[PDB]
Amino acid sequence: VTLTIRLLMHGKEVGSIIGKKGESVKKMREESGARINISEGNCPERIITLAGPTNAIFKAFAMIIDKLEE
Amino acid sequence: KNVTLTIRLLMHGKEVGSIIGKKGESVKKMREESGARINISEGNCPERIITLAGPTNAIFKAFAMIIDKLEE
DNA sequence: AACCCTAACCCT
Repeated sequence: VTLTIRLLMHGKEVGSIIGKKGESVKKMREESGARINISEGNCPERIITLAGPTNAIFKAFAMIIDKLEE
Repeated sequence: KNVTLTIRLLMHGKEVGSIIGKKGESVKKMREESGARINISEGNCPERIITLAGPTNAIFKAFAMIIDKLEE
């Protein structure tokens, strides 16, 4: 069973999730096995989609919250 | 390094339906058990926002309960 | 990698 979770993000939060050259979001894709989409735009209010089996969603979520805590 | 976070999740109304539960009993138990502040945007929408806030571990506990809810 | 920091990090 694959779940699809959408988070709402602020653009500052989003930058640290992508990281320099996308190296952070790269790491997250590889290590979580979640499909991660970050809405295209230099926009003030951004959507992060996480899709996959529960373990993948959980890994990806845990990594996002570690980024936001800094 | 913040010890409190706020996460928002974008949810369809049928999903919010199961998260709240009958007489709000599922979100009551999530609140009590996670220790997170859980806000569900009000009313009748089709497209609702769930805000989780509190200690990181509280966030993660609430989120798991949300997921556990959604996969049933 | 550098006298090579921070503030901003923008990828599928």
